[PDB]
Amino acid sequence: GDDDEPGGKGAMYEVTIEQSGDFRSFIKSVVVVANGTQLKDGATGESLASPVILSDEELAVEKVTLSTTGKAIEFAVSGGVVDGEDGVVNEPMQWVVTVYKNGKEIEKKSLVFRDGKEISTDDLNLYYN
Repeated sequence: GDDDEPGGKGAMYEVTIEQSGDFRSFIKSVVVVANGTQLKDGATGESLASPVILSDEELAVEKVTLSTTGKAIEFAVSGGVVDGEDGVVNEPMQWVVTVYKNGKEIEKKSLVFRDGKEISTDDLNLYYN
């Protein structure tokens, strides 16, 4: 008589992505979903079954403000890309990537290049379960 289930407990989050400049010119993959509860679309607050992982085809949107209805289980935040045919590019991209927890700001990343600035990096990977 010592009766508990001590494992894991999923948690609320919100995430907020911003693309503008030349963004629909680079092949990337929006993970945002939950592996338990539904997701909620920043456009109208429609609510959506699970999981749903996007791809380059589904990346033609500027900015998006997604949040969980109940509790997530698995989530990730990875900016990574792939080299899809030619594309040339010229003008910059700005990526602003903020992840929030249940009531606070924990992860906050901004990308902006245009071939002509020395920085030792170009990408991010993060995982939350």
